[PDB]
Amino acid sequence: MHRVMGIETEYGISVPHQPNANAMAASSQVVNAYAQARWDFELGLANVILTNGARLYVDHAHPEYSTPEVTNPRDAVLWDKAGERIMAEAARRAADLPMGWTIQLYKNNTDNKGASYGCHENYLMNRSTPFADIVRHLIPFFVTRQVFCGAGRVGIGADGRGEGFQLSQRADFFEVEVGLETTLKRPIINTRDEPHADPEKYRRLHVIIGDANMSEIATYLKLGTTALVLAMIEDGFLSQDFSVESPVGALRAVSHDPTLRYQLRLHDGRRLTAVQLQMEYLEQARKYVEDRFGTDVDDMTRDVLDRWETTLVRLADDPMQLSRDLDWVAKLSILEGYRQRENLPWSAHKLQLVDLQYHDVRPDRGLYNRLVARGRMNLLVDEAAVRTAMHEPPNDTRAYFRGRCLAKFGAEIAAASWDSVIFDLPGRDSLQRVPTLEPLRGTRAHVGDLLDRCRSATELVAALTGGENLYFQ
Amino acid sequence: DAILDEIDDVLEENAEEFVRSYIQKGGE
Ligand SMILES: Nc1ncnc2c1ncn2[C@@H]1O[C@H](COP(=O)(O)OP(=O)(O)O)[C@@H](O)[C@H]1O
Ligand SMILES: [Mg+2]
Ligand SMILES: [Mg+2]
Ligand SMILES: [Mg+2]
Repeated sequence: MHRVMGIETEYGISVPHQPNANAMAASSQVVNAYAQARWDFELGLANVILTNGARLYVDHAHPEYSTPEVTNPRDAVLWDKAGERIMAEAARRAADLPMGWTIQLYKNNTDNKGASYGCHENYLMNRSTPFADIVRHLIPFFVTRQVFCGAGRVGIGADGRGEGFQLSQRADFFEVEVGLETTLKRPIINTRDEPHADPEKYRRLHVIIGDANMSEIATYLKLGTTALVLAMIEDGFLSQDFSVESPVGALRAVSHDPTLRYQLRLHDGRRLTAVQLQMEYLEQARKYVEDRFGTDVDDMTRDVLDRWETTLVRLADDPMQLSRDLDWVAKLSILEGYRQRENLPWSAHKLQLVDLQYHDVRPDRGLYNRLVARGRMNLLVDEAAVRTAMHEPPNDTRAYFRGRCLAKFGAEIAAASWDSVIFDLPGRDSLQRVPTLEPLRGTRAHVGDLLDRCRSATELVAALTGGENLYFQ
Repeated sequence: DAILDEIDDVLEENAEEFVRSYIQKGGE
């Protein structure tokens, strides 16, 4: 499987019993206590590039981790999980700062009181794909993919005043079909197009509707199935009309029915549950891959299709058999256990606590992490590779050059961003901006041996000068 | 079951205070 992608996650942040604290200061402590060089923008909040090519920064009063660019959903899972470990370690380091704050971080999307914060997916696409096709084929997919992407939420309505359990944290915060907003009146399809790459070639699709997931299976499916649907849209393969009546209303109705029986009303007259509509996308994805590649499918594409179908089949049969794979099911299984054991109504405060603490990044206190520790969750990657991904970049995108430069020549890196690395060489009047405009250049295959040989940043900039249209574009 | 005892071991103290105090700034 091959599509440039990345994940940004804004973390919930709590600093109890510290009247001096505010969210901006706490978020800064997290970013600053972990680490490197500063962000090249080409009020400046704390903002750092890590040696794995990721961005760690304060955004909207939350600490945010944005993965390096990766090429496939398994790598998306791996470097996104490295982000969780980085957050947990950052908070631990922040506790040793002079202020001494105990900072709690949550990989979730809401405080259940009316505030929401974002987990964004980014996908590189052909600029030539017409946006009206992107919108009309992705809205029904995004309305329904929460049946396996949802992280679960206790409380109904943006303000949480309705009693009950729902599939997704984000659904109640979405209000329109298409638009620019990310913090209010949120659109199912966000239209911002900032590829940090050649805008004549590329669109960057900025997806904001998904819940942050703990489960590696859920994140894998979220990114992998979306990438398969994007390939279909780019190629004009989808001839059916999947559009639904009142898609914002349907997003909320789907989330609010965890029995998975609510029926969407399609414009073409069909009436399908969210699981049924997802099965229609999966069947077209299978046909697309068969038509294009035959049995010559790469193993990851086959695995995404197989897991997508197996998940939808089990969801239609009995969703609780997925308690080792999906976040909302794993969470619901704990919630229903307490409801049974203690005769709790859905408004009980203990259920709100389980809903939130499921996403605590601490290995010893977060409930998802406790499930993993007891062997109650299926994993996609192993912990040794996660630890390696905290400090090493992917080999097959420009994040390789970015992260390895910081690791090897960090003292001489003035700044970096997704599309540049800026060197401060000793004796040089000026800064040297090395543009990294192509996401699939600056990889290990392009610069790994060069970086190996160079013993100084001055040697590297000498080797790279006049060679920008070789190494990076 | 056994897993509800593991969860019980780690749940935040002062549950109602914790939930009421978990108030976030809006993000994206
Ligand atoms: N050309 C590209 N295509 C797809 N994803 C990209 C591209 N360039 C960067 N990304 C990814 O997009 C995300 C950008 O994160 P961030 O800097 O937080 O963006 P934003 O401006 O949306 O807050 C990262 O996960 C990064 O890996
Ligand atoms: Mg961001
Ligand atoms: Mg953000
Ligand atoms: Mg974003």
